[PDB]
Amino acid sequence: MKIGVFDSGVGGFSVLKSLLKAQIFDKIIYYGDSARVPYGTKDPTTIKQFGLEALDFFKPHKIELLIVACNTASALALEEMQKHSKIPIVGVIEPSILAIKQQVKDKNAPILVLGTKATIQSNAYDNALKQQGYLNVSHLATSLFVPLIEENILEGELLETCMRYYFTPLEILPEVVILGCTHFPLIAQKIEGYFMEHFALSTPPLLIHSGDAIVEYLQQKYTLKKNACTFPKVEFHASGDVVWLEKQAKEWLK
Amino acid sequence: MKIGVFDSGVGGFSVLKSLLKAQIFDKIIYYGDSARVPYGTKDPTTIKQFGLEALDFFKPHKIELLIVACNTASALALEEMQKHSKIPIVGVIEPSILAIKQQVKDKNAPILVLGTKATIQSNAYDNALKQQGYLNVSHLATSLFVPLIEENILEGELLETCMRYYFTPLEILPEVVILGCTHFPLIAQKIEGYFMEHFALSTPPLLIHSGDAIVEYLQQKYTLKKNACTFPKVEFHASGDVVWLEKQAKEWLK
Ligand SMILES: N[C@H](CCC(=O)O)C(=O)O
Ligand SMILES: N[C@H](CCC(=O)O)C(=O)O
Repeated sequence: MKIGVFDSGVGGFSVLKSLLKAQIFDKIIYYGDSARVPYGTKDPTTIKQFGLEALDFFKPHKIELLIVACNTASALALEEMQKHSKIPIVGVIEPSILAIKQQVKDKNAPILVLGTKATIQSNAYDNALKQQGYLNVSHLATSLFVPLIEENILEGELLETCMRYYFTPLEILPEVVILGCTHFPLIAQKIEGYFMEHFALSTPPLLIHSGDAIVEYLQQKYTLKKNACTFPKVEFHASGDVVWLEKQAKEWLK
Repeated sequence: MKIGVFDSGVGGFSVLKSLLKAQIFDKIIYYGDSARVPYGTKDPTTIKQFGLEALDFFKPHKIELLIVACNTASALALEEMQKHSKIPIVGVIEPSILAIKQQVKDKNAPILVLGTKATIQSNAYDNALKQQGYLNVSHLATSLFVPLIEENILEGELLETCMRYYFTPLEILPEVVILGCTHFPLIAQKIEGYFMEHFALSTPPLLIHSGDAIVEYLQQKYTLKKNACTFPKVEFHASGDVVWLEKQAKEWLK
């Protein structure tokens, strides 16, 4: 299939990375809305409209499946996009719920959901987890991780202080942490290192990566063999400067 | 007299606050492009197009003067906006140069410009300063101040760590710090405090507030009577959820 990948900006490169490593698709058209990014600090009406405009972008490109790599667009706009599309649209929330069902059999394990403000206020993850019977779920909007990560603050005292800022109030020590944002895989080890240090743990909590979860969902749903497509055609498109977005792709994808 | 104030979002309330305090205008139409904020991390082509589109927003409003409160749009889009406009457009860069001309007679005084990445990259402040003979000029993009301030992080260790991140390499004590971004007034005293601590001063550098500069500039250019309009009509418009933007106004204007 010819696939589209939509994100608000460059964050979706963490999903594209998972897709590319799996070698499942031969043609991928990436579109990042880099003129208007971030979505996570904005309101549901604005985001829903952005999702619908992403469909208009892809319509002339005759894609067969659209991945919404953005957890924020997945949380707020996916249902409206799906109603307006004749092709399947797969977001990054449900695949992570499926991944949890498969990897977390104890329905009382403390799960911590991390995302943008918009993602967390939508309760998309809370509702879906409760529907599957999970009972011990906390959510946390770690808004400032996004701009720190885009400024390449992936280590150091600034990142640690920002983690302290958001994590210190936590009541429950999570056993599972959902990276419900495109950006957060880039600090996954730091988040693991946080909870091991400040809680004297031997093993980190289990982290759920949205890109890895959607690869697995897509392999199951569409019966897609891995390592089948070694030299895919990948095209990059952007609402802001595409050269800027391609330079970021080089960094995020290598 | 009926004016417009244009900003990427809510940062422009720092300028509106200055305008209201002066009580010189009767009718103010504020427009924040809150669907697309920020501008500071984006590219010149995009920002220029955002500026031209702002002119379209104000057409039905019959304004007689447009203030570009945004330092980023001022640095990148002002000239094109002015070329396409039948009304005067006033940005926040030139009024701050005038404030320096008037307050800083020693042309060798060291000046530090703070702003978004786009503002600093444009060199608009350095070029304007050179035009008046100020050649001892340094500049620093302090990108993360914008999202910190929008998250209401105006004090405490997270802000101090962020200031340390940007300021620790500074070796030249500035005599003047230009707050070349709508948001930076909300942490002005913290910036003053930092320099006093870091350079061991008994008195901080002089800070140039963009909003106060443009008010003074406008008072001189149009010979407006301060404290004339005590009960102005103020309208808020936004590309995102205007209720969200008005709520922020309440906080910023208090
Ligand atoms: N792509 C977004 C993060 C950046 C944004 O806020 O737009 C997400 O996955 O939530
Ligand atoms: N209003 C912008 C700050 C926020 C943004 O980057 O849009 C400025 O004055 O530079």
